[PDB]
Amino acid sequence: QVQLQESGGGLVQPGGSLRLSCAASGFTFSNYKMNWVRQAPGKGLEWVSDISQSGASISYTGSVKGRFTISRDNAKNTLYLQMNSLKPEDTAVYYCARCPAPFTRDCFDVTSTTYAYRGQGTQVTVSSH
Amino acid sequence: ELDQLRQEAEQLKNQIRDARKACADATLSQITNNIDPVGRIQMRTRRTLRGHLAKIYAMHWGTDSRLLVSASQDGKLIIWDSYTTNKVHAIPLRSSWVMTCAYAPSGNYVACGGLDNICSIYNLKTREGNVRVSRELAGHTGYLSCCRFLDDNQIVTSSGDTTCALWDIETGQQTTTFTGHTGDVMSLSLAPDTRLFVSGACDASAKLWDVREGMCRQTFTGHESDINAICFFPNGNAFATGSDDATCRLFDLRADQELMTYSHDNIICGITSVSFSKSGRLLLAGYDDFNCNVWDALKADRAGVLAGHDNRVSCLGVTDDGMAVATGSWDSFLKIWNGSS
Amino acid sequence: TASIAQARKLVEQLKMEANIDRIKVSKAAADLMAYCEAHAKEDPLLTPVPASENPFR
Amino acid sequence: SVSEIQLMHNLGKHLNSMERVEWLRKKLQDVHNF
Amino acid sequence: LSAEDKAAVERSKMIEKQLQKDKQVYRATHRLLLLGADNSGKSTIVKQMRIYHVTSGIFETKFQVDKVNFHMFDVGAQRDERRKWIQCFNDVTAIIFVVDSSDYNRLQEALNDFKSIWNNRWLRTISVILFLNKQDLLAEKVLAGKSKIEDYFPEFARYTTPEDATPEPGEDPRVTRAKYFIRDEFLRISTASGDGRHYCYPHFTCSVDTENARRIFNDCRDIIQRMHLRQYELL
Amino acid sequence: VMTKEEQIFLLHRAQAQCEKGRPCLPEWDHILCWPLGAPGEVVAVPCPDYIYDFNHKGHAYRRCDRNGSWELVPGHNRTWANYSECVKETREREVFDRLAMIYTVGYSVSLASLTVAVLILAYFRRLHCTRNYIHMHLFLSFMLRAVSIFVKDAVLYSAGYAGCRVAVTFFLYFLATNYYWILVEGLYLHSLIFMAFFSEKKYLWGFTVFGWGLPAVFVAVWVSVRATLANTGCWDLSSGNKKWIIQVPILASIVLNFILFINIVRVLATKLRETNTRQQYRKLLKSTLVLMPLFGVHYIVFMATPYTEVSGTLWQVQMHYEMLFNSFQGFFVAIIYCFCNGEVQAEIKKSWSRWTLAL
Ligand SMILES: CC(C)CCC[C@@H](C)[C@H]1CC[C@H]2[C@@H]3CC=C4C[C@@H](O)CC[C@]4(C)[C@H]3CC[C@]12C
Ligand SMILES: CC(C)CCC[C@@H](C)[C@H]1CC[C@H]2[C@@H]3CC=C4C[C@@H](O)CC[C@]4(C)[C@H]3CC[C@]12C
Ligand SMILES: CC(C)CCC[C@@H](C)[C@H]1CC[C@H]2[C@@H]3CC=C4C[C@@H](O)CC[C@]4(C)[C@H]3CC[C@]12C
Ligand SMILES: CC(C)CCC[C@@H](C)[C@H]1CC[C@H]2[C@@H]3CC=C4C[C@@H](O)CC[C@]4(C)[C@H]3CC[C@]12C
Ligand SMILES: CCCCCCCCCCCCCCCC(=O)O
Ligand SMILES: CCCCCCCCCCCCCCCC(=O)O
Ligand SMILES: CCCCCCCCCCCCCCCC(=O)O
Repeated sequence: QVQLQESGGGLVQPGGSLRLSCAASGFTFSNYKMNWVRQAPGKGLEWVSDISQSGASISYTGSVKGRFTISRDNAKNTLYLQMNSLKPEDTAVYYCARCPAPFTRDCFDVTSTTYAYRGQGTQVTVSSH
Repeated sequence: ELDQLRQEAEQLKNQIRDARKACADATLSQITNNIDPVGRIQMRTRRTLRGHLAKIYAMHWGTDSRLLVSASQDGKLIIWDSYTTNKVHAIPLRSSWVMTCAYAPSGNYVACGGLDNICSIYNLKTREGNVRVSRELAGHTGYLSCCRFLDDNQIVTSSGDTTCALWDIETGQQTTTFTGHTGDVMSLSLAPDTRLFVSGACDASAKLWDVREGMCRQTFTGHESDINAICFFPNGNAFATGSDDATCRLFDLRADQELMTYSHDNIICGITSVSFSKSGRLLLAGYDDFNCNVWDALKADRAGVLAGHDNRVSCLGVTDDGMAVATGSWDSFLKIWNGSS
Repeated sequence: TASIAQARKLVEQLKMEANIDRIKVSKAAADLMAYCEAHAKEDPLLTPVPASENPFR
Repeated sequence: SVSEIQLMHNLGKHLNSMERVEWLRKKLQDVHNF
Repeated sequence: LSAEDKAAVERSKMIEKQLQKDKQVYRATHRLLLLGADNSGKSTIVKQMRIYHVTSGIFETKFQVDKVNFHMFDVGAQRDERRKWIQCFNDVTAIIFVVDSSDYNRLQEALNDFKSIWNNRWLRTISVILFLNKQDLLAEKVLAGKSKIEDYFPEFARYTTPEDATPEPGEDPRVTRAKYFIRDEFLRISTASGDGRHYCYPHFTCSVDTENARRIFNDCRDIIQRMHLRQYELL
Repeated sequence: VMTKEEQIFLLHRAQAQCEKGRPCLPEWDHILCWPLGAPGEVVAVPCPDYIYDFNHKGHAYRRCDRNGSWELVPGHNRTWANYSECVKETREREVFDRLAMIYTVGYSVSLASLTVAVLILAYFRRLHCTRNYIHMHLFLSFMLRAVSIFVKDAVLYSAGYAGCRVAVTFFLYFLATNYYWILVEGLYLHSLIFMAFFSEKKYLWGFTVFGWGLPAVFVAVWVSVRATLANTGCWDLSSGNKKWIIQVPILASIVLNFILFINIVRVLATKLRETNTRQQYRKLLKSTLVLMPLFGVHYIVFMATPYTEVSGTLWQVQMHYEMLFNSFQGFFVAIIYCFCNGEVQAEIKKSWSRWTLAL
């Protein structure tokens, strides 16, 4: 069964750093495109970043351009999102989603209300105490 | 609260996994090494049905293995004579975006549906031979993906709303509602006895449903992507499914796990339709590479390839007697295949 | 939200699928093999039928 | 103009003319003596 | 030929005549697909083209332009997942994509949706008509100055108005700059791939201008002409 | 020039004019009523003046010797006369043979390529379409034109017999049909591009009727004119201005096709500007060069060229250019629209792969 288990989260001071991780299983991680999605409190799912099969082509949203770094390890079948210089507005549950079909370039409904091939996500709260 | 529920669900899933692994004493591929191979299978096109204007989306065979219905997105539902190629009826559809059709086992009624979310049933034995909408079934909140007649008064239907319903033509209201899927239900296959049936959805999972009870019995999650096609083994104890992962998987109800996986490195395109022969030895599966392949159900080896289509084979159906196989494609032409000595 | 209801429903479904009399794959495969061997002669596709009986000439 | 309908006409005239000259040579060779 | 076979052949010929009539009627007509988020004025343009003419699953609206019949379909009741039923429209004449240009916070969602629709396996040969709807609200928001695109799009600080810009006479430089920036942001996604087999036709729309029908007619004409030309290998 | 037949009817008329120291009785040397005879007559009669040849200037010197008796210096001869003052073509034959060879080779190559392309397009069913239908029509018209030119060259070279006129009228009709199909190609292209589109692609029957009938229409008109007015010998000789009956329609078709080609080039340039450069210029040049043989633009060079004399630079260069380009047009069009077409190549590849896999 396809399952995604995100990792990393908790309280983090604004402007610091935080590294998320997701464990892939039940499929050939190298043959599917990986995209990051988050759901801010009171808002809907929003696309964050994506990484190709081999990682050659990578793109980020304008809100996180130059702030987050996405990378994948085909050997370990793990997705990483190095997040640095966090802001209070970044508080959101980050979910890891996979492309529905392999060997394709379009992620149609990765940012859907009831996507099937996505993990439970981890709580990420950027608050200064 | 939710944490404890998720922990219990994971524990039950691990228990089911251990139970399935304990019974996995031997694989079908291991014992099937002593069976004679089928060898290369050659089939030729005996009939070429043309007349459709849009991409053919679905078709179904009749109980007599003579008449067959083909549904296209052009707004027409035509019936073809497989022997003489002569058309019997050309039913004009109200919704042009039709996605599936069904032929009644008695040959008296025909159903169809698509993005309109309505299952339109047409009578073929009207008093004056004028085909007309006998009953319109409404209530589904998703595109009608598949439907199959259980009798002249009952029909099961699948919709993109992750829910299936048992309809009654006489009253036109749902009798039983089957829920449990998380993705869009693509298609289903009824058992020979019409008592149980299996269906696939866009969640890499397939479930077994009870028509009389309406409760789910077993769930199979052997695929990696959306399950598009599904066919029941002639005996009603196993079934195969086609998914976008370019791999077919045979599942058994008694073992509750996958038996064989059919895939080739050179094949990286999704699967569109699958069907089992009269004996079940030949597993015919359509692919998006403009051709179809015949897989050995026991050896998992490519026995043949039914090529000759200009576009993806969207549907595939075998006659009740196995005299020939029908394969429709988006090129608006339907090819009938049959081998010879 | 119906999240708790959905979680409780899934738990109930898992128990129904766990308490079932499963059969070893060795027997399930043997049954399918025997079925394929029994109806092999009745399959026109697996064994081509002469042109005299084949309706698709 | 049509180059092929013209080439045909031009050849017609060359050929006829030649017959007009070859015939002229014959009456010359005839009138040489007679 | 027996009598039953002769009657069957006659019925088949009648059905063939009916199918030929239907083929003429079908090839004489065109189909269209209307897409866009809920925040876009899809229903507005639908009503506009309906009143002028020049559960449910799918809605249909028929309008005529220069004696040419056009069929535009709008999804009214369907699930959020669109990867499956979108394949049904892989042979439409064009895809009308309406976007709310004044919704900066959701403009990225529209961009992602356009990128997904463009890079689809089956929509590789289907053109997309981009309608930058709700231009009045965008102009008002730009003139207000409360919200700036720099936050949602940092690269906008370095963007300059194109040289070939044809702004409305009474248009402020900031409004035209922002609208052309959005147009170029959409084009870079549309022009990132395709190999020239399918093109995009961006237009500025307000959901009330009556020229929307004429714009769609011109887009369909251009698409059909380019398709006819590609058959001769001239493009 | 006079026809040989007219020059002998003239001589028959001349012969009939006089049908019925010593003054001699002329001599009548099978040419000329020269009734001159006298004791010592030096007879310097001028040149015939009724024969097309034997230049009129000067004089046929002959002699009634002394006594008015035909002089005869050569032994055992009948008479003597200096009938040489009047009497006093290979390049034309050579250039005609060269034109024949070159255009025959061209038409043969074109016929071969066109029959190959026709067989290819008729075998593959997927390519069956209005465009391919008109392509096959054009190929068949070219092949029939070539075969008719061959038959004409065989019947005429190497008096009003039936075979002569039949071959001439068949060649004319096939040339007219070829030109009209070349025009119908451009007409269909313009229709699909502009004014039509959003309409049909089926005026197909009308296009076929216009391409086959009207050629036959004015060909039969010209045949009736020739048979009723002159009907002299073979129809390969021009007799008056009636030749323009078949040439004026062809010139009108050529100019209309050139205008349509200009319009298509303008539309292509505008569209390339729309979708967007050196690459754009290169693609436009490629498209123009590929479309040139379809519309027959090479005919626009010598369209209005009049009937120039054979011994002229303009005539020779026109004949060479035409007999080359008109001949190789069939081969060029066949190549372009059956081997360079992506659909035909894909179909051939599919067929070959399936045959190899089946074998
Ligand atoms: C090379 C091809 C593709 C394009 C040009 C057409 C070819 C076939 C042309 C170009 C020059 C031509 C030659 C030019 C002159 C002569 C002399 C003449 O007494 C016989 C024909 C002959 C020998 C021609 C044969 C055809 C020819 C070789
Ligand atoms: C060329 C066509 C398509 C358009 C112009 C009209 C055509 C039919 C006209 C234009 C000039 C005409 C010719 C002019 C003069 C003569 C000489 C006369 O003794 C017989 C008729 C004939 C031979 C005419 C036939 C008809 C004609 C060819
Ligand atoms: C008569 C022979 C020898 C020469 C003719 C050359 C032809 C091909 C030339 C003459 C005029 C030219 C056109 C002049 C202007 C334009 C507009 C431009 O936006 C696209 C190219 C286009 C449409 C040209 C295409 C090529 C053209 C049609
Ligand atoms: C483009 C369309 C509309 C009109 C075409 C006009 C055609 C008919 C014109 C253009 C050139 C013309 C020729 C030019 C010169 C001569 C030489 C003269 O001794 C006889 C007439 C003749 C042979 C002309 C016949 C008519 C002609 C062929
Ligand atoms: C309808 C298809 C028939 C094809 C007709 C072309 C067959 C070749 C005929 C050429 C005849 C040329 C005669 C030259 C002189 C001779 O050798 O007698
Ligand atoms: C309907 C199809 C028939 C095809 C007719 C073409 C057959 C070739 C006929 C050519 C005759 C040419 C005669 C040249 C002079 C001669 O050799 O006698
Ligand atoms: C085929 C197009 C390019 C070549 C141009 C065609 C004509 C070139 C030479 C024609 C011959 C002119 C006659 C003068 C003497 C000679 O050169 O033979």
